[PDB]
Amino acid sequence: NVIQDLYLRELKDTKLAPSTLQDAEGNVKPWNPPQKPNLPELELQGPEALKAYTEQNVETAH
Amino acid sequence: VRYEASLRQLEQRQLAKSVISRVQSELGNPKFQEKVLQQSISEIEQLLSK
Amino acid sequence: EVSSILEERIKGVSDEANLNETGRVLAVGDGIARVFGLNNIQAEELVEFSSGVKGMALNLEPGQVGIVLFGSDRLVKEGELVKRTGNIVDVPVGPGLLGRVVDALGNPIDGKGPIDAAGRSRAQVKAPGILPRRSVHEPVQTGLKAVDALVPIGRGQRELIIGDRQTGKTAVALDTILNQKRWNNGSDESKKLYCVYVAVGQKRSTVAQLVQTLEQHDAMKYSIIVAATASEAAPLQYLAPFTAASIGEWFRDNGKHALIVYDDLSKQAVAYRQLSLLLRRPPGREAYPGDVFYLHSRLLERAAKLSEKEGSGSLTALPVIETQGGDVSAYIPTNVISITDGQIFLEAELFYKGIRPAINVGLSVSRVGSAAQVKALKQVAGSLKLFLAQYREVAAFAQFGSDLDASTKQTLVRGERLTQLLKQNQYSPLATEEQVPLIYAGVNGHLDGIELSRIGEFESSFLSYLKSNHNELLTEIREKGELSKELLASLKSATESFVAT
Amino acid sequence: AKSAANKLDWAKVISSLRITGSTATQLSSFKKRNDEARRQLLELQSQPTEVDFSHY
Amino acid sequence: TPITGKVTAVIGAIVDVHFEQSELPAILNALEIKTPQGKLVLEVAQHLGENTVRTIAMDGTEGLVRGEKVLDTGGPISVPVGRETLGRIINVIGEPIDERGPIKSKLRKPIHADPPSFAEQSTSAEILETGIKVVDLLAPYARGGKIGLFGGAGVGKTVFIQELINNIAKAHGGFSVFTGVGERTREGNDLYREMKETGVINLEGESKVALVFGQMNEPPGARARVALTGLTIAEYFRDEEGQDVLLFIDNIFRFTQAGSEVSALLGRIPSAVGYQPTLATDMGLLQERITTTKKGSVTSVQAVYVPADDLTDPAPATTFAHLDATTVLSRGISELGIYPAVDPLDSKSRLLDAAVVGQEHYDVASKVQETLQTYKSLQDIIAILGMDELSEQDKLTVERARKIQRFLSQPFAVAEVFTGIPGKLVRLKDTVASFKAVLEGKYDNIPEHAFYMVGGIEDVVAKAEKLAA
Repeated sequence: NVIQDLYLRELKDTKLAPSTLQDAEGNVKPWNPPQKPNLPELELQGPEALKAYTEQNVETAH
Repeated sequence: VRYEASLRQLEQRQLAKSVISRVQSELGNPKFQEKVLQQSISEIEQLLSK
Repeated sequence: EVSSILEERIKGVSDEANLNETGRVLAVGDGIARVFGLNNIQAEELVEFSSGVKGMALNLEPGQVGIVLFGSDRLVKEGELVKRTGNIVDVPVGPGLLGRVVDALGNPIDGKGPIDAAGRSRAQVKAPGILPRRSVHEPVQTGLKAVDALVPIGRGQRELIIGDRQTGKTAVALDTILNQKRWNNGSDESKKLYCVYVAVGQKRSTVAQLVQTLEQHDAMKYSIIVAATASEAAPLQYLAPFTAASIGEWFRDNGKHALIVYDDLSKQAVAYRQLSLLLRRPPGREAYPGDVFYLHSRLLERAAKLSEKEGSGSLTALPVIETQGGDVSAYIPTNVISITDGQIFLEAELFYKGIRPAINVGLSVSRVGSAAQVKALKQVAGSLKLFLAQYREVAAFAQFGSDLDASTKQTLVRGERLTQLLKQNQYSPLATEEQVPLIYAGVNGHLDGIELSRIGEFESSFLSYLKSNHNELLTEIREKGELSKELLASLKSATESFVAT
Repeated sequence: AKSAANKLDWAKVISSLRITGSTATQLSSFKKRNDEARRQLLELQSQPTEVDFSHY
Repeated sequence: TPITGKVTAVIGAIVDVHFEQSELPAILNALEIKTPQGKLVLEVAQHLGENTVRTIAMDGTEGLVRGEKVLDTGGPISVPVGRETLGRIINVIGEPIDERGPIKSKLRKPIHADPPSFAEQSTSAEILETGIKVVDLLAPYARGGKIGLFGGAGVGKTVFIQELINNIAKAHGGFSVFTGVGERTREGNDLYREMKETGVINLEGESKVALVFGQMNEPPGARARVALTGLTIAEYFRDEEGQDVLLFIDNIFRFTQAGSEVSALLGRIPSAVGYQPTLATDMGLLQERITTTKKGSVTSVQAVYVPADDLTDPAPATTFAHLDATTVLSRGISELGIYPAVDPLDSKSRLLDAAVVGQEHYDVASKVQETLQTYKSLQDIIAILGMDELSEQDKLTVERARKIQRFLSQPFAVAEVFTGIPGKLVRLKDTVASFKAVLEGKYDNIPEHAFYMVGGIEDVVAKAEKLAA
């Protein structure tokens, strides 16, 4: 009765629809896709080090 | 998702204040008179059914 | 949207009431209303005050029936009409309470949607009789080796966790809940304990941390959390254990085994005190109303190992009482001590001493004894009790620091190592199948030799070693649950082998 | 796999003990242990490489 | 609402009004009796029926004439909130008692406000380091937490809070609320002056702090709702501004105490020790209106005047329940001359864990606790017979512990006047290191006096040299 009237009038006559994405963007974390951080490189290329290590390292006792 | 859920709650409390506005409208009208008559006759039917 | 359906439901509640009982509020204040009228009124009835406040009714007087509000009186006002619900207080009880935090009236306060309820029940339900009870014979392993060894937990037993304020007080209990993950995850329904943690008087933040901890260990998938935060009404707090009990009874009734932790009853007593003194009931002993013993006893006696004709049901209870200043002669602690079947005294000094979990083994008893202790674990820990008792006596003499004889120092040396053996890391219970070896080693004195400092290292390593080699043996300890001659020999050899690491 | 590599690694640590010198052997072992332990923790860390476009 | 009444009774500051019309204000509505002392604000607390409410009076009631006209202001007292509060000292009513005239009001909010829900809770995990060694070592604080202090009030208790304000609140920045329930007026004036001096209040500019002050001269009833008022100011920051705040409460014993005074007059059967039966509820409600919601995180500091320094007293006991960390400060440790006087075996935090502050910190703390507990254990034996009659092994422990005890004193810059020693703040990273070394006895070879009243390990080393000369 009064319930119905209140229900009918309020519900019918008051309609909402969700807010714009732009406003939403403000309230959320936006995200710009992560890049590739690093491209690895050759592992100590050149026998300069290698020759040094082969000759230098021995450390054997008598 | 978090803002979406928040927005549903926000919509509900916004629409709640519209209920308050509507409440003031109903109690202003001679619906204030006419629905009292409806309630009155409803009590007649109900209490007579007792 | 969701709003349109909700409004439709709201429109869908109409239909006049005939209000067969009315009464007018008059004296209202302190949250305790008193209404004049209500000629028909059941005792303990729930009455809806016209203001959307519901209050149970605890005093019926030939003037004014005293209806204790479950809400705040800032929504109540003088001369309101009250309409009797016509139902004595009741809660939804069901399987859906698993994985849900619920407030006293069964509203999900974690808001994981409406509770899937298979029934409703009533707050007061009489305790299981002598006839429908069968003797306890089902272990419950808390994964705290000291607890399992010294004060074994079974099903249908009530054992009181008592000790100084929040000395990780909640955490001692929480460990038990956590170790029940091992069986619970398991599909053995005859070893399924559904766990109900009841939190009375704690702040929302404390509760929230706890439920989070439970979610972290992913144990909330078998937990029911009944909560009554400190904000919530003193009547609701008073009603809170009793409605937890009924929730437990649904499990118990189904025959499914369960365990209910009632943490802390000490705040129930404060609540009942407030309630009684504003029901103007004559002040009881130590200001706690004199019928608190009855209140607590009826609550506690509803956990039991029901008979085999009653499908071997068993709600198990663990009450938790905070002792204010460790006063064990205080009326509320004294009352509870009598009711329960065990004491699990926690001592602050030993906590500070770094014995965590902290248990004063002299003030800890299990009057329901080793009928619920694992048979294997009984064999290994057989003289553990004697050793510890000897250690206590020896330690007292040792304080005087008189030149101790070798016999006293055999005890002293053994005892020191045992104490270090007992210690365990909080929030990390250990599997019983792998606690039996550790106790074997200690009791068979292999650790007595091993230096005190590296006992902790040894323990870790020993487990790794048994995992490496004697994992066949570990499987057997789990599987056969009694150490046979072969197991005893295997275990003896393993320990001996690991003496020198 | 990673365990094969590491079994040879630890076997050689106790072998390098056997013969004289081992002054820089353990440093080789250390580099290998470090990064081998990093990739296993990485591989266990591995989240789904895409959002839930089904569920979420 | 304009509801005339007459004053039926004036039993203490618990006036009873008898409304003559059948429109009756609800409980927690507010009434103004206008007098040549201006308005007196009273708050409905019981309805005693027959159109006779009984109201707590939040202002002094001397001079009232029975039957005096009352008018009902209606609803809970509405304070004024905003950022305009920052740079004001406000009375219980909300009057600007720092006399910067009318506060520019935005929203005026009811004093009583229901505590946020279980769902709204958000659990903390932040480390907040104060640079106070004893705090850092024993029980680290956290942002959003509820911090707790116990002992004699303003016997060093007030000073401790002042040190906390000095350290935490400049680093924190943003909104901060100081609410002082029943504090010594002169001490409050000192705080006001000091705050203005340290620019936190800059009255020429803007102030990022707001102040609520309730003097201990204020009537008991007034003191009861000083707290609720402050919490509202905090809520505006917590919720509406949504920026992390700070909150100081000193003493929350005064909140309980005030309630106990009014309780008797109100007509309640006294509970044990004499405390109000609504002690549990009132404390509970208050302490759940101070919390870290998902809306905002409010670090709160609560100061408990323990009466007679008996923790077993029910009001301090129920306070201990609602705190997230406590650092009970003991008169005995004060007698030992250690300022800060925090008892080291009676401190706890849920933030002291081997996950939260890592195993190394936890290990360091474990050893400190064990050492000190041993030292406490041997106190009997020490008194009855000499320390030389203790075991040699124990004598090392005792010597170490005596050093640890002395080491724990950290001069405070706020107490610089009193100590006469320039204060020092030591890093959390530094603290763990300093204690670690001492525990390994590295620097144990230099006098106890060297460790006495000085800062970090490096300072101790230097102070040994100072003594050596």
